Amino acid sequence: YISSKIDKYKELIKEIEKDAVPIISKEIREYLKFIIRTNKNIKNILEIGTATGYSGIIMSEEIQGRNGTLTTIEIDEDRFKIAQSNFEKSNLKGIEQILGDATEEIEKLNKNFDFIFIDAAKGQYKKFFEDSYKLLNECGIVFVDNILRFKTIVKRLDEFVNYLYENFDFVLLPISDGVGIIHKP
Amino acid sequence: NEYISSKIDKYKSPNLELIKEIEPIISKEIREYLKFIIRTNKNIKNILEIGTATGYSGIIMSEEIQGRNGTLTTIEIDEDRFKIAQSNFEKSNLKGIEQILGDATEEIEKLNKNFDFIFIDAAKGQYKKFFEDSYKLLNECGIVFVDNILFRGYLYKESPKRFKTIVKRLDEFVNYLYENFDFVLLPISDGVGIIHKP
Repeated sequence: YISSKIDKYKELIKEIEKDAVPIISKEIREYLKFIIRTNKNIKNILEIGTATGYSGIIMSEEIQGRNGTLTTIEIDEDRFKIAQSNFEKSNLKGIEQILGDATEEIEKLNKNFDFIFIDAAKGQYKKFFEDSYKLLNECGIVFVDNILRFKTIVKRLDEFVNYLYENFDFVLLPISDGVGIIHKP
Repeated sequence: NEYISSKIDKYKSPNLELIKEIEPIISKEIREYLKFIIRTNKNIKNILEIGTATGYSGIIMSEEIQGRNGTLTTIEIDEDRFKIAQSNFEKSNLKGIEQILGDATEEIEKLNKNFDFIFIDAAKGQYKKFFEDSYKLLNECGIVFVDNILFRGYLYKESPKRFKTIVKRLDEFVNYLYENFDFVLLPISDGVGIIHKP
């Protein structure tokens, strides 16, 4: 029902889709855009795992007005070059791409952010959360996607949800495959 | 999801105890989300609530604004629901609570007050009148929360023509917010519409 509405109401974006690699939901994308558009205080964004740059682009589009900057790190060199040629095509301003290891790069970033996108389906989410949460201004948001071999990935994911609830201002949302929002007081 | 609900039990049990004692009311998923939005926006100071009922949602949201000396205006049309709500607010000791007894189709436009946050239940009323009259009292950057926006729990057999009338209005209201407002649709519980005002 909701995707019918988003397609109904909510172009290079359309074609990064078809070539894709997994990308964010229509539902996540639209909520992402909402959160960022409606808090003019989100000026500086960190994204862990550029992938194809689809998520980086739809986040950066929203912050163009307030001259926001998007800092995004990606390990894979192929996905980097692809994301980099999409960022160029989008003509968006303020995008800082890094090709490296986020596990080492986050702490060596020596600046702060208002908003952090971590994808839990993808790599070392807790190490990124713990590293990057220190880099988050007051009143800042970490958005954690896909938060809700298999049986051991599900154990660690359940342990991460409990760990946030025990230590952070945290909501669990049943959007798409799970959205975990943490707010920093 | 029972999973989320199960996590709310372990970690987000209410600080007020009267709340657990009052627990049709909002989902526990809806309660924590509501609670979360209000807490993380220090600019949410005055709340408009259209549909007091037993006063459970009112306590829920008002508990998040005691720190700010925030207020809560809340309208209810049914005398009996009103008196229950008024008993519960008293037991709550929460400050800032203003109850209005009357019809929100008339009462909303009469308020000389401004609001940062409006709660409206699309499952119960003239929700579009409520939305258009109340949105005018909404400060810039304010939020309208429309609960039960994806609701489809209505007696179908008793009158299918009435069921299809109700749902068609809802659907045309979703379309209306999309075409005209900063709107987001969220599949939480029975459906949540959030409208931001610039």
